[PDB]
Amino acid sequence: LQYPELPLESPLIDAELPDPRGGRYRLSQFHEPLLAVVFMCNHCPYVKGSIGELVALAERYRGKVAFVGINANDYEKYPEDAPEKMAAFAEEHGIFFPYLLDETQEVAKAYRALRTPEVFLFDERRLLRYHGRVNDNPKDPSKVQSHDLEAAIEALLRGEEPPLKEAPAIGCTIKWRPGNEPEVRIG
Repeated sequence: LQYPELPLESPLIDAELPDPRGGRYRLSQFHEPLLAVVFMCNHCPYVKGSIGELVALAERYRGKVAFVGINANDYEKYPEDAPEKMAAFAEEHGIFFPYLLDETQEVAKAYRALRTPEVFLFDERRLLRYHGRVNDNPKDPSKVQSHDLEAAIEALLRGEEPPLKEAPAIGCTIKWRPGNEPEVRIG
């Protein structure tokens, strides 16, 4: 067994990373009741088609759910995902929350993340309650039939358990640096 996904109820894995727009942020510094950590990037059409919703959710849940975006992509191979581009992407889509660069890709590895966008939602005790897709059709809002992340957040706000059926991330694979490709083994 190699690179298994982070199981539910697992504690938040802390990280301190820089935002290309300025400053550094620690995942544990956010004290809102809920915390949504989203591995993303700029180039991926799945992120492009769902970022509007992600930002809208962050806006609606200000003070209730803290959002943090993390780009761990190899920007030498994917120039559109470069730090300068991240700042421009944040401005273009109104990403008011922190959008962090994971240069070494170690945070993505620690979370055993595989795609963009991939969300990890934590509760008040900072234990993993929902892991997976933003919705069932990230690349095309017009074709979405399920808003998985919104449903999970609303469930948690009501003290309910999010949907039992796992809804894994839907999106482009994270762009690993040469030699950083996770050797996933089911057993």
